[PDB]
Amino acid sequence: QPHIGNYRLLKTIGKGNFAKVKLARHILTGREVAIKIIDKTQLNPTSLQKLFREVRIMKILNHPNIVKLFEVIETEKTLYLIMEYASGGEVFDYLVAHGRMKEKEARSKFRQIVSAVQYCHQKRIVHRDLKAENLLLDADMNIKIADFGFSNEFTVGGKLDAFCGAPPYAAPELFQGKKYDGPEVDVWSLGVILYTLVSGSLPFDGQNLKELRERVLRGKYRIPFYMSTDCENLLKRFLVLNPIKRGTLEQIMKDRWINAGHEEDELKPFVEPELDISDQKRIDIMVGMGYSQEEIQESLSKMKYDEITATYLLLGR
Amino acid sequence: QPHIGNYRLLKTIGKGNFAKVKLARHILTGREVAIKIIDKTQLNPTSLQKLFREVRIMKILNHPNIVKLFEVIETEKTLYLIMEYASGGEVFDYLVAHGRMKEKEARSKFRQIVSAVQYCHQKRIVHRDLKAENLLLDADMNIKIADFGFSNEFTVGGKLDAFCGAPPYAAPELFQGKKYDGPEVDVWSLGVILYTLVSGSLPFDGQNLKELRERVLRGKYRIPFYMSTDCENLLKRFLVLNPIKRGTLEQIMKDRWINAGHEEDELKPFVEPELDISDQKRIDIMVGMGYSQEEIQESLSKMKYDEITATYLLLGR
Repeated sequence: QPHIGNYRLLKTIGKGNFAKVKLARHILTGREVAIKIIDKTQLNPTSLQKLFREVRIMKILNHPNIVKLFEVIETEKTLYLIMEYASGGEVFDYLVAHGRMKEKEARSKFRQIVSAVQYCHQKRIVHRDLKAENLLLDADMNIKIADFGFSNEFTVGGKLDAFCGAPPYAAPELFQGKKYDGPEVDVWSLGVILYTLVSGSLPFDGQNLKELRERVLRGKYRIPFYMSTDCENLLKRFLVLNPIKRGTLEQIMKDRWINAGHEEDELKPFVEPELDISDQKRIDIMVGMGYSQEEIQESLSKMKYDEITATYLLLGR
Repeated sequence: QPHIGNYRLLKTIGKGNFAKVKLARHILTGREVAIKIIDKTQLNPTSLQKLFREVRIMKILNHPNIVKLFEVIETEKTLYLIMEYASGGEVFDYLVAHGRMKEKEARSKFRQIVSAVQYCHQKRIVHRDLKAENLLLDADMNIKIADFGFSNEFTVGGKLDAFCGAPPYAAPELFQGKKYDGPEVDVWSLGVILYTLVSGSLPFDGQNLKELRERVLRGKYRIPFYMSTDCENLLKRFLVLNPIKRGTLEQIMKDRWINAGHEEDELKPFVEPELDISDQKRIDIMVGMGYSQEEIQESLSKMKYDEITATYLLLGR
């Protein structure tokens, strides 16, 4: 237990029903990572297949504002997912500690959040369960979205995180008896998030579910005097009771407030860079570590998420 | 060492936003009690009125399976509510620790739960917010319903945890956008509770709000092989999606399973007996302690909830 694969395991930073998360250090590059450790012997067949599908989703989410998977290590009883470590905690906890962000700083965070979520939506991944645990900060105050489209069953907080933390962010369709599944649901949640960044508090709240419900269905929220008119007008594009009338993220990216100070740099859909698996400076380093040319090209081209692809990625950070 | 009125204060057992709960011992009788301590100076005028309304509610609920108020002490700054202490913890935690109850045991607790809740409803007190914390066990495994009809504002809960434990017991009308204020809501929650007593498990679960909401709206739940036909039939009378068709408590009390083994003893609405405030044996002990008959007769006959009425009640326990 002091090591797994090419990682020295350090402090346990969370423990849940079916998973633990440890901080760790990659031995070959010296980088810090977070390792999620899932006990497979405690999962039935359905839960086991959900896990693997979700691992496949983590492999295809590659965006500077979404927690990146670096490596998978699997044994008959345990699954280890070696992940990017975001050391800055939850955005909402930051807001409770430091109060509201001025509009300039809220804008630089909200541009990152809209880009990351739109990017998921474009690949047909919708979360429908946004809560404070999903929005993290790294050491440089960049947004890192965690566990997006990744079941609570495999998290440290488990179901309780959703029941305790999801209602304030739930779209009004949750209490209207019909579907709850398209991207429009996450668009409502992102309006709630914008409101928290600019005010430091929740637009809808109550002492019990019935009261929270009332406020969410009514759709009315306080606009403080310090909030610009342009921010107020953006909130109106997210917080619409009729999901059909709600704005889409690709449209909302053209909003005046969103692009203030970005006259020459308008927000638009993220486009993945072409993945460079042929950087010779890093390949030469890996050859120096004892991998062969041929092993490196095979693990990179088949994108194996093994010792090699992780070392290549971590050498690039 | 520390005391308030006739009570030696022992350990702190709950720490909430506006309220603390301490175990205490009544020094004249040696009986243990739980004291809710509310600091008035942190409340504004309206919630202060709320608190007092809620004290007036505790004063008229007198049922053997509802936490009883013994005394009120009030200073300039602080309100002390001296309450019955239920030392056996929450029923859901007992089921988690010990597994399901056999039908005969489940039936004895459920008859207590149904009698207590129908009694509240008759006095027009509806909770609509049932959670595991509401159902406690005393040292003899009798049910003690706590905080029923009272705001989460004054419970230990803890501020931001108000939504944690409600969704699994919530009636489907919450998610359909329908009125959520009548006794029918608590009837659905008592079906959830029956199911937990006999199976050890919740009937509707999910890993997030969306999945839980979808099980609740669909209304279907697993019947384990060991559950009797009569228990399954009783469940069908509570877990009815349509709140008008849903059975009422007065009708349900007549059910075959509720009454098995109670031939000469059909469950029916609680009738509070006349309080015997004329027990000369207790009156004599109290005169010995320093009280006078005359003043004893005054506090009891006017039910003042002062040190006399508490001592008289505690002596009968």
